[PDB]
Amino acid sequence: FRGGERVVHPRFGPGTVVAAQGDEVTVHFEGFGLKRLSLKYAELKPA
Amino acid sequence: DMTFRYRGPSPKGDQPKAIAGLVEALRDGERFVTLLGATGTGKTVTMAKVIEALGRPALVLAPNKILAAQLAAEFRELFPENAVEYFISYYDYYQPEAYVPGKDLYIEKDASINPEIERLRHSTTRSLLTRRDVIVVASVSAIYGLGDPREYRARNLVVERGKPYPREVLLERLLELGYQRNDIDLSPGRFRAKGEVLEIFPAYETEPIRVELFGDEVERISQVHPVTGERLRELPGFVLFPATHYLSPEGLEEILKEIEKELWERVRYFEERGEVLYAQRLKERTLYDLEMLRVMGTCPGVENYARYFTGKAPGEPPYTLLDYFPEDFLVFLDESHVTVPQLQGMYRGDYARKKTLVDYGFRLPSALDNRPLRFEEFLERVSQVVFVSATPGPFELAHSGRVVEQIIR
Repeated sequence: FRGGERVVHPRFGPGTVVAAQGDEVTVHFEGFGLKRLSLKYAELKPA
Repeated sequence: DMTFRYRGPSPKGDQPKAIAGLVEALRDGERFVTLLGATGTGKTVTMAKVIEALGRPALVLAPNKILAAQLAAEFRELFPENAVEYFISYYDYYQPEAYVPGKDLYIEKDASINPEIERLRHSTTRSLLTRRDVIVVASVSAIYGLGDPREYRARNLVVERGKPYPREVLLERLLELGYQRNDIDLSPGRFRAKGEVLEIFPAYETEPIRVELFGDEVERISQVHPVTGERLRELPGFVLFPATHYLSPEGLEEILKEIEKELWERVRYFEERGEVLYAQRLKERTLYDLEMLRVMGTCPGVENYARYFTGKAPGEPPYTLLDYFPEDFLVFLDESHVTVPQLQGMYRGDYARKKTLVDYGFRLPSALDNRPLRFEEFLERVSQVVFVSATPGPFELAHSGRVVEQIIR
């Protein structure tokens, strides 16, 4: 991801990709705030 | 539920909630999770339930070899049918090579070494390639350098009974896997051939294998006791894994050429500076090392030349145990408040030691490339980290997305 992308997370819901360094993706979610996630396991879908 | 078979006590009280909280965090993809407050048996019970729930191989680091041994023992009880490996290194027990200039004192690497250390290390990498149900418990020395696992994987040797395999080829492929020939003392990583009988002691094994040959045909295979020769089992066949972790697809003579090239550049550097003593120190030590290599395929302190056996470039981070796991492993850092600072300062402390050795001619500059990972290099090789502590330190609390409590006093 390049940053700005809309994604959906199975538990955190709609969020926006903030950063991406390798397998780590930082996503900002409406309900939960900033999350530092692993791409292998986040199960992110594009919105 | 299929990978690991947990046979231990059931969690009581709120401990089921702490297990679920960790499993929720990890399945969410949280990159940094903290288990806070766990102690004693309940600590490893929770880790074990989490490991079973996720079905992935697991790496567990402890502040020191003693606590790693305690954790491994607990895990061996909780998973009696799974591979619980114990990974330690020379540096857990012995003093490294060092030179203190203020006192003109050279401290040599300890030559009288326990063979159990290399046996455990080899048992670990063997398990990590041959099965998924592995939990490796290690000191922070897991993140010191190791050889190319692509070559460790590819350079195996399959023997079946009732098939050849002619003799003179088997001895060639044994030397290709790093096995020394010693007919006097058969210890792990060595082999012996008298007549049509071949005794192979795998580097990971507690009991060598007896191969009996009738012409080319493998007549009989038996696993034998080390001290008494008693036959303990017959074997249909076996897969032999290498006897060093430093294995290259380039030839040994070619490697030794690359190394000598650096040696003479560095001598040119010292000589141009008038530092004759450093140059002759460096020649004596390096050439002696390469000569032990050329004749036996290995030498003490071969890891100093690790860059040349792995094809890494200067400054590039080396291979570590991390590269021997399948892609989806899981990391726990026990005693997080101690183990994270250790991880953070491995590089600077190791660098300090080797730079003195390099400045005064004890080692080539390439030796600096056999080094522990930098902490951010570590964090890039792992997907998810679970910090375990009852007093988690600043990094854990600053970076965790989830902090799950388990206070059982």
